[PDB]
Amino acid sequence: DNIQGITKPAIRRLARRGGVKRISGLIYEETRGVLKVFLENVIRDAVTYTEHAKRKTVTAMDVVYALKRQGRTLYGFGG
Amino acid sequence: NIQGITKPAIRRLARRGGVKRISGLIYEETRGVLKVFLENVIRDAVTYTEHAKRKTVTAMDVVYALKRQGRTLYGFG
Amino acid sequence: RKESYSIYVYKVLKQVHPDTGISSKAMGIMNSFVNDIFERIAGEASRLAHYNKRSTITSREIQTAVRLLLPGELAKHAVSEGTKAVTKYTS
Amino acid sequence: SRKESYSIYVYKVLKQVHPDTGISSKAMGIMNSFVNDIFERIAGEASRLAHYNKRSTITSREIQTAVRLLLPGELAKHAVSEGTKAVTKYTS
Amino acid sequence: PHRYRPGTVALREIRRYQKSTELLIRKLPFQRLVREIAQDFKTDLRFQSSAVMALQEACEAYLVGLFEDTNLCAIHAKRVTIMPKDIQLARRIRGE
Amino acid sequence: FQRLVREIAQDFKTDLRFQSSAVMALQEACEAYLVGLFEDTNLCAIHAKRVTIMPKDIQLARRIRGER
Amino acid sequence: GPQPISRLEQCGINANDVKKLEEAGFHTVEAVAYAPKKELINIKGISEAKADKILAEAAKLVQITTGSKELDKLLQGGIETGSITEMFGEFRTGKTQICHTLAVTCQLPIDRGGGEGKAMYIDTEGTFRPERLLAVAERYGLSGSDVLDNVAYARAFNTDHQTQLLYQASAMMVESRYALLIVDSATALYRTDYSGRGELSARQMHLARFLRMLLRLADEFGVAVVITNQVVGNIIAHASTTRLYLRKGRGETRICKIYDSPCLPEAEAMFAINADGVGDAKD
DNA sequence: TGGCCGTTTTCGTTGTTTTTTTCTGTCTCGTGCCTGGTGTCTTGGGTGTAATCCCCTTGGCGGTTAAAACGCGGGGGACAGCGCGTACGTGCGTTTAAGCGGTGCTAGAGCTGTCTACGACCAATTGAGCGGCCTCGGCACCGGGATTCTGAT
Repeated sequence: DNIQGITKPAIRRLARRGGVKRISGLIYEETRGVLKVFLENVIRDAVTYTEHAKRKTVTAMDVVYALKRQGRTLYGFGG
Repeated sequence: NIQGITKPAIRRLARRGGVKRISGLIYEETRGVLKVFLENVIRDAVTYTEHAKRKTVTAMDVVYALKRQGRTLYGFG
Repeated sequence: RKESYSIYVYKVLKQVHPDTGISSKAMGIMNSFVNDIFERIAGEASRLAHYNKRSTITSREIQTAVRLLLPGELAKHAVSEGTKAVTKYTS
Repeated sequence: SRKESYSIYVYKVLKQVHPDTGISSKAMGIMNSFVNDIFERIAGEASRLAHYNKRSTITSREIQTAVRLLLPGELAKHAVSEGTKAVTKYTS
Repeated sequence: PHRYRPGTVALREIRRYQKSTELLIRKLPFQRLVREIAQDFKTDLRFQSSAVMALQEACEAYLVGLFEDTNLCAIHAKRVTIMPKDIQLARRIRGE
Repeated sequence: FQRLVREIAQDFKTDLRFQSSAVMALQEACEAYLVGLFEDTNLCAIHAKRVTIMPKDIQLARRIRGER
Repeated sequence: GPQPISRLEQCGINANDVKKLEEAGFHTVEAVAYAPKKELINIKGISEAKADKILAEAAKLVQITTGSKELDKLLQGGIETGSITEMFGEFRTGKTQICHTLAVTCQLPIDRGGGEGKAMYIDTEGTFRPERLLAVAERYGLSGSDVLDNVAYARAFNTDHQTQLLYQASAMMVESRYALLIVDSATALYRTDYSGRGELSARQMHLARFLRMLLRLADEFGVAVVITNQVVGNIIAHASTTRLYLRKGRGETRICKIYDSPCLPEAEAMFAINADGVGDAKD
């Protein structure tokens, strides 16, 4: 049940950075679902790369490749 | 020439898009949007044409432009 | 000359719908489709091999690429067919 | 354990454009990510170009066309200027 | 004399054009537009017939999809009429 | 967040380990994604002449993005 | 006996996954247990981890007279309980008629060549006739109403429904003693449902699971497994213990032939189909 | 004239910026090595160039008809205003677990060595696949009756 670790005030802070001034009570649970889906998709691909490499350790590069192939290129974690 | 993309044509496109009612200001807006789209694709297509040292834009030139813009088109290979 | 998948698409079509034909435009779309999926899978396999400092693309890279590119049931059935085909071929 | 990167070249360029400015390790990592990313985009497009035209060689022409396809507007023009100048100077 | 109420014929047209696949923009003006736009990139160009048809299929598919999203934006604002701001919201969220 | 990542990853393959920077990479990606989503969501709320974001705003933003 | 899938829930499988297994048609821990991982994974809303938890916790938890004397002699006294006996023959040879008769003869005393158990008729072809069961019951002096009371009936509409009724049959066959399970036009739904050619492996898999369930029920309940096959299969041969070839003699009298049996000779016996019964041939 | 209602001031508050001092760890430089890049020479094949041919793009004429343009009436939908009630923002006291710092161990990433299976390469063969030609049947166009559906009553 760790998705609940994505707290209401954390989601509020993320929304604030996104420019949001007011937030419906139902947003938080909604956000959690969305986040979980996103995470699942990334991690699935990442783990796939890890498994292809016959490793037991997910590397930063595994994640970077997953993100890249999902059209969400991330800078800063190569090498 | 952009005005040649007429109001009833844009209406037909909107109908296929499921639109029931249409503001009068849509048409000009649509034209601007169309122009931008066309420009981008054509700019790339011609680039391919020029690389091949041709003076004729081919269907493949267009297909490659569309593909590289994430708008893959089937049927013209 | 100028290659396409037309005859193979037609053979498959005859397998699944013996009395059904296909228009020229539709066949063009099927050819576009096959080339597209070929490129996606081959490209991912290429990257898989590169990431792992391997110079050979094997059926394992194809399979992993399929798992990455195809959703759910399509991925499972495709993996099943590829594996079956390789097993029938090997002997 | 030898790991290559673009760090020293990025740093040399940095000293060219901002002589009294430094850069954090994290920022340098983002720059390295950037160079590798653009490398991949350009090289890949060039590969596709050579393939489309039944050429077995990627030349500066493929690089240039790839640059024109991938880069926006003035950025593309400026990049093309730099590459062309570099190739002609190299040839001499 | 008979007259259909506002909306009835619109809906009829939606069903009609979602049922069919024919191109909805006239051939010759589209071609004229394409050649005009192309001229500002490269001189002396010619076009394969299928190249212009390719551009038209792509353009019309793009506009229809955009109108779908635009319609969703209009309905979101409790309207049934699409407006420029709907298009602009759709294009902003698409990353255009 | 780390616990979240490990739980989810473990439901794909058991006994996995993580490089530290892998989890940090995942967090940067997730937060950037959510912040952008909240930008679009906010635009949808404002479009509907509201100042309060609601689930339907999120759903519209994601539908237009092609996520749904 | 059975191990209803309810007990799997106390092992710590979540209840939603048990509902998904029942939707798939698995209603016992026995059902989940003797299957590989992939069966549970293909079910909607089931991951590989849940399938591994299910299999692990499941592994923690887990002669009937034909009433024709000539046929009984051909079979050495009647069907052996605990095994599948296939009778392949042309249409109208009496497969359905024999099934209706057996649905009652199974209820006959063992001293009369029965199994002293109730019958199960799963129909796929519409040929189920309670009146035929009543006629056979009054013929052998069995209560026709009790035959229908000793026959739980449901028409399988498709192959999936055909296999799913065995799960209901498996749970239902525990509550009452049965001796006969009838699947009429058992192969017809695999041709009508799976009518395409690319889907042949699918009907073969579904049929394989169906046959395994039939054999399982036979060994569990000591019941006779009777399936009727229209020949417009050799897979049943390894599964079926005795293959009987049926052909029509004119009037209502049928010719029976053994065309494969590892134990019974290829041989023939003559019998008839009478309003009351499937009954000895009277030329 | 006296009493109200509106606005601007201010003082108290208060978050946040600014500006200075201590520290600290991470960045900027050195140096040793080693392996990847540069000079030189070779072959060979891919690309550049020139001629040819033909197809397919461009341009023009004419008609004709369906679609576009335009006018107009009206209705319904956009939009502004208003009321309300409730859900959300703000603040405060409590509690909860995130964070940080140390320590410990073992799984597993990563590197090296060896060798054998496996894929590149190459020559001869040939049969699968492609271009071209022909034909017939699926589909399209036409037309006319049936059914549906819409709007006024």
